[PDB]
Amino acid sequence: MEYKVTPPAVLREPLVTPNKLLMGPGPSNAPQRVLDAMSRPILGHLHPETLKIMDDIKEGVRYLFQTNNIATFCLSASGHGGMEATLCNLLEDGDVILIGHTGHWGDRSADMATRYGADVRVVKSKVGQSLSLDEIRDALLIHKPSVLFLTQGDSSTGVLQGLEGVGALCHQHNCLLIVDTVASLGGAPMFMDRWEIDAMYTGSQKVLGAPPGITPVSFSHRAVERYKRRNTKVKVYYWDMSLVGDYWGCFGRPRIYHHTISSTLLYGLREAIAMACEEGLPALIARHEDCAKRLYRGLQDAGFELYADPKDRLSTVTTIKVPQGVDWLKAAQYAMKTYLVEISGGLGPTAGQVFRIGLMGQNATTERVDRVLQVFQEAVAAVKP
Amino acid sequence: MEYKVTPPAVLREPLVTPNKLLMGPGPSNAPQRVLDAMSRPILGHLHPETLKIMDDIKEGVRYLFQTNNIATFCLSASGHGGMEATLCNLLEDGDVILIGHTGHWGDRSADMATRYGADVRVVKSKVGQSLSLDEIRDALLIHKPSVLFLTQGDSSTGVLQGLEGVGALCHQHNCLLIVDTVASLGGAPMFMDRWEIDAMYTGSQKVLGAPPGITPVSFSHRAVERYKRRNTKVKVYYWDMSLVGDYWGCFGRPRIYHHTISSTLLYGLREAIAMACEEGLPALIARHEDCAKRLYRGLQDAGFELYADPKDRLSTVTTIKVPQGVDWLKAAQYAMKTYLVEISGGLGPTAGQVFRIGLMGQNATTERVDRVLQVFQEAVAAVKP
Repeated sequence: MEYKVTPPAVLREPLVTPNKLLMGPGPSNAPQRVLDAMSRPILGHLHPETLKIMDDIKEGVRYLFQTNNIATFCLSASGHGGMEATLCNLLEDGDVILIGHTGHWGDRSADMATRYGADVRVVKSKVGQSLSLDEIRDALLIHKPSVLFLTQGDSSTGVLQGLEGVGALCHQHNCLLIVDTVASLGGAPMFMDRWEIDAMYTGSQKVLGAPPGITPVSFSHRAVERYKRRNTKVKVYYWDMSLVGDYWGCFGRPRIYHHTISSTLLYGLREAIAMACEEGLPALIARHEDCAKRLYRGLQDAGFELYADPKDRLSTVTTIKVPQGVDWLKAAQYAMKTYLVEISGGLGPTAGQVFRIGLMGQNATTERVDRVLQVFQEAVAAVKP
Repeated sequence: MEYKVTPPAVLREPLVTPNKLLMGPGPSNAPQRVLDAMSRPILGHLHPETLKIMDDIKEGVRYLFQTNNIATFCLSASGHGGMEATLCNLLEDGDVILIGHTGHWGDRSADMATRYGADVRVVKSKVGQSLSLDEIRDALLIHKPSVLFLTQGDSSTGVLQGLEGVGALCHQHNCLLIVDTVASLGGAPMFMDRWEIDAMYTGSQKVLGAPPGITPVSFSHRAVERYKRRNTKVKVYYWDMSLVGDYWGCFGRPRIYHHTISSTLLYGLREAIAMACEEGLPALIARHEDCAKRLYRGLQDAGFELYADPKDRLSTVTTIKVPQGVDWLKAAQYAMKTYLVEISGGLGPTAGQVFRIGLMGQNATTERVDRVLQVFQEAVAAVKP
């Protein structure tokens, strides 16, 4: 009995996980409480204690999103999974969707929507700006879409998209509104119900500081109605809102087996959400906004130029122009090798054009703002001609 | 400024996670080494230390699968994600796929394949049995599929499907072979390359005893070639083999951003795989087989009747007929309340018909076999006249 592949020598070595200050746009440093929780024993996916944790997570997501939507749950996937599921459930072949493009996330959503068979339309913001209400209105009228997709915090450009009045306008025109809040939730105001948003998701690893890989999502009654009027089943069983909603106790029905939830990620997310709810939205968002203001003053005093329009900045991800002659990758490497602090480059349209400093969760403190200002300045100075 | 939803009282309570003996068909009890690892700090998804862990995981899955396939990686999803991704990448609209049905997993794969737009054909085994090579050959001849899907260990029926010669037969007929090994890997012989299997996945939470939520997958050259000849984009970016493969360093291209991998699940999976590789496949699979033999002797001496044909038993999941007059749910509840031990009922076609006892990873020991025998016998005796 012969085995051509042998046990890997590499696995005989210890697992190495250096403890870094993650000042990029995510993931952010996990609270010790969330790391401790993830050593708890595994539970069965349909055990009452598991369902209890899921139930408590639902209440916490409803708080953070400011929604009473019964269709509120989490997806067993990273943040892209929120984008996937929201598009997969709410689009059928040939449906017209309008993507409000304020950065990379417009490109990614357009990609997924085309993969799902939709007729994709795009309205693009001015450079470093959000879309105005007029620009959104004009595009809605022209395209007559059934779905509008916006990214509240575009982490590629560091742009915060305003949302007041947008859902109301969508609803005047038989259109659903889907909003990505992965980078923005906790760092900017969000009122899902008040702003008439129909589908929304966030990430676990950004402001929350939970492990990556589980993503809160919510659907309005209008979005559930759209699902009910589908003529064919959604393309992916794994994302089907009715079936995961049932697993999460959302609708009339018995809890049945859909898939095995990761109790580990449930534990970390539950603790992260508990911490956020205890701080409370007003304090949480003020903290991120206030840290961002401190970061701007420090950057601008040092002669750096910010990428986003001043009226349009997202507190949690700050895009800063790469100065004349500096090799951004070399600057990042200097910071990592000398201090174990992460400073990031750009994404999508800003690739190679910017640095991105994230101020999220455990890292949105005056101490950590001052630390990243210090090391960023040193790293840039180290590599500059 | 007005918060209609208030911070949930429930999240002010302690997180509660009882330590149970999970002797159902999964998840299995995590090694302490894997639980400990999941308290490690979060890393960036593209940091060298993260890519190193991913590289080491790849070597370990190549070992456990017995493959040298370059297209070997993990999906950021539970076991169903392996099924989703293998179908999503290898099927285009109208492709004929044959499902070899040996239990529930035949129904679930037929479902996903129809959602993805395939022309789905099914051949069903005899009750409690695997498919014979003749039955497979006859079905291939009738349907002339471009893909055949089999489940090596069907955890609903406790049936091990024989695979010798089927990939070779498929290839004689211009057909790819996809095999689910979520329940069987580590508990039954598997040689992916030797058996000419084109796509295969396993679960993290079964024999391996890692947390649920990340799934090892591999694709042969023939499968990669099928992918390259597609004339349509795969429907889900999140599962796209080329993009996930690039993130995992498979195809000689630059690593780029696809999605944020879960550090935490990597750590747990890495340690679980390291432990399995240390033991080695010969001893690992013999341990599961020997524990199952012990369980069968204990069950049969006690007068219980096994569901699966003696020639077709899967070591890791043992289906036992529910005796006349026993309420299986009540027996399960009795065992949980009295001993914090999990015993499960059926799944899909065996729902309400069987108990299922899992012998997986940390729980495939003589001590735990003896414990589950004691508790099962007591629980059944408790609810029976």
